[PDB]
Amino acid sequence: VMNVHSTPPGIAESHWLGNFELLLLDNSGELDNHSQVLYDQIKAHFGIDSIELKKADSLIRINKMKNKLNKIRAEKGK
Amino acid sequence: MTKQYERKAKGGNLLSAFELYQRNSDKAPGLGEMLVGEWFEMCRDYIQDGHVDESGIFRPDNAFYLRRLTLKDFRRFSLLEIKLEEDLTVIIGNNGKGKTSILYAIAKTLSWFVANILKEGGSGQRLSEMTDIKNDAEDRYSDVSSTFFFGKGLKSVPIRLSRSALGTAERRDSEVKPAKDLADIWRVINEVNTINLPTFALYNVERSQPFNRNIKDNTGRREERFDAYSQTLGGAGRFDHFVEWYIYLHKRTVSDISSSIKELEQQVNDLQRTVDGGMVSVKSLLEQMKFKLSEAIERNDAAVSSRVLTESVQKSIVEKAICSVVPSISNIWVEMITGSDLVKVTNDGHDVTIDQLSDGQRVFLSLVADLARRMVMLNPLLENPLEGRGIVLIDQIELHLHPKWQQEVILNLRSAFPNIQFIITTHSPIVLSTIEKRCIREFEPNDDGDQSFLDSPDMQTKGSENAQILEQVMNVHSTPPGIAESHWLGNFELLLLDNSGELDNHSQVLYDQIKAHFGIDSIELKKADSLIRINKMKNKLNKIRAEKGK
Amino acid sequence: IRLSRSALGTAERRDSEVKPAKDLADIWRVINEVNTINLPTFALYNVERSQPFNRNIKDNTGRREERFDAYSQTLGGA
Ligand SMILES: Nc1ncnc2c1ncn2[C@@H]1O[C@H](COP(=O)(O)OP(=O)(O)O)[C@@H](O)[C@H]1O
Repeated sequence: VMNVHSTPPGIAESHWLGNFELLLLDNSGELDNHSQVLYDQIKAHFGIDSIELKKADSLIRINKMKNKLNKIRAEKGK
Repeated sequence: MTKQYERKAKGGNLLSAFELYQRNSDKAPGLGEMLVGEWFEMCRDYIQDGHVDESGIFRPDNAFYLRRLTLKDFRRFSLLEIKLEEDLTVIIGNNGKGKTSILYAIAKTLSWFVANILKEGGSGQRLSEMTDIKNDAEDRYSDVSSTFFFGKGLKSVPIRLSRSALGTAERRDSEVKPAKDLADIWRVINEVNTINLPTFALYNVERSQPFNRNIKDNTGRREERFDAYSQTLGGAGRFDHFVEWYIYLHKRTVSDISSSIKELEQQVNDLQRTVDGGMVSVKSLLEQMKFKLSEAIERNDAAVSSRVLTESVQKSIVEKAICSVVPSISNIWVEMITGSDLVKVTNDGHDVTIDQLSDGQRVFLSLVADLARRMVMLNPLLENPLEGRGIVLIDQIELHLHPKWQQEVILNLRSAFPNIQFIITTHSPIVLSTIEKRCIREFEPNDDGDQSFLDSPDMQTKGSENAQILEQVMNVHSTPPGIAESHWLGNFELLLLDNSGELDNHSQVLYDQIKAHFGIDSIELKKADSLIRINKMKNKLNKIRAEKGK
Repeated sequence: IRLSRSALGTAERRDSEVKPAKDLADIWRVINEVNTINLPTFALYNVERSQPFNRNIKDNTGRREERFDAYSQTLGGA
């Protein structure tokens, strides 16, 4: 109705969750050095009880899961 | 006497150094010029020292800001204490929980600084004896305390404004001497040699006056340097004074002194040669302009000796400050219409005038313009006068502002005025989303005034969702509890929980009315569908587990 | 009802068609005179409100009990 972003766009910390996703997808759903650095930054800024870390760890767990799936599939698909 | 004073002054203390300078001001001159000059030039350098950081912003070596505020029996507070952030502090809470009282007390504290900067031995405002004293208070008096910080030399500059009620049977006195000392240093150092002075401004909710297009003619008081202290801690900033000052700057830019002193000299050269033979009657009654030539020489040396900025530079600085903070204002200038001079602005490509502005753009414009004018007048020795010291109190920063403008009201203000300590109160989570958690002091919803600390939230508000800040910090539900249709999703969840998961008659009726009200593709219907699918999957898991074994 | 105004310094002026409102208010007022009737309430609350309030109004000239005082400054904004 009001045409306003729920999360402010001018704050660099607001794009961190999306910028995370990409890092985990730019790789193959898996944590690496820079993605771990970004996750540590999200931990330090938002905190443990924050929803942002909840979604970040949900993404981490899921992408670690759709890759064990992919594994059990490409192995049998050759 | 001076033996330990000299050692303490060399250690980085300007109270002892100022005492030495004052004691050596009235001593024998000539031989003692260097001795007193050392103290003067290291007290002045204490105020004027600073560098330009990697961002290109001048940072004073000794920042000035308020550190601690204590309110004893002041209004609804029994004993309240605040630790204020050096750069930005935001006070949030429900209606009638303080906030305005805190800013009011800080303003009454800063009034002593302003008054003693203006006049020798000046006196500031004092707490009211009718409404500032807490009701049902057995002490029957209130006091407010401040702990300003002005660098390593002055780590704490106490002030205590006190006030006793009617027939309190004893009178409490304000200890406001450390403010007098610091402001005496500021004033006398400025008198001997021009120095940058702090700006103390308060912006109450009483800044929404509808503007007057009739401008008092420039009598000569608005371009005086110590007019930025005129009604500065009085609620609304003087926007009429800004309009007069801006029009005066425009006139002095389009006229200048390079094309006025030469014409006066030419007139004198012609008249004197004409009256060379005699008949001085044409010079007796024309001696007024020959004396006004010297009068123009006066009031001009102060413009070059004090290192004050050029009128065009001040106008450009104020224009850049105004356009870069107000989202709608693109350009501001003075135009001559029917002879009279008026200020016109650019709102989204249109060229309306000031009194055609809305209540949201005009109030923000007046705030920013007043602050910029005060900084420009009070900081003539800086390349960017907006990077100067000061304490600015703003009540309800989001006043008359759309949520779109609230996402960028803090960044713009803190980028235009980097070195000013902003102490603001807010009622919106959109403003809080752009502010760090450490900068917020919150009143708990269940607070009767006995609490003695304002604390920061336990969630990082910066960069968070509106709903999260509204729920965890402001403690208001995402859906209005007074609306019946807002509890339909929760009822649907309960109905799906108590049943086996299949849509029975009641759940089907609830789903039908939810779809009818919110819509076919609303978020509520999508949530209902996701719950339906997840309960189907849960039942499938349970069935698989049951079929695996008993 | 139409309220019209021509710009300053324009030779041709535009009139306002306010007769029907006058007729309706004449009905209200004349009927009220003969037999008291309930009258409509028209109020405007602009931004001009929220000014400080001190009890400085003693000789305020006008009589607040008088029924038609409910229309005094009722559309001023405050
Ligand atoms: N002298 C007093 N004694 C007791 N309570 C007072 C006194 N003066 C004001 N209050 C209370 O303190 C509050 C002042 O409101 P205010 O400071 O403007 O809060 P907010 O800015 O959050 O709206 C009100 O709730 C008022 O009832």
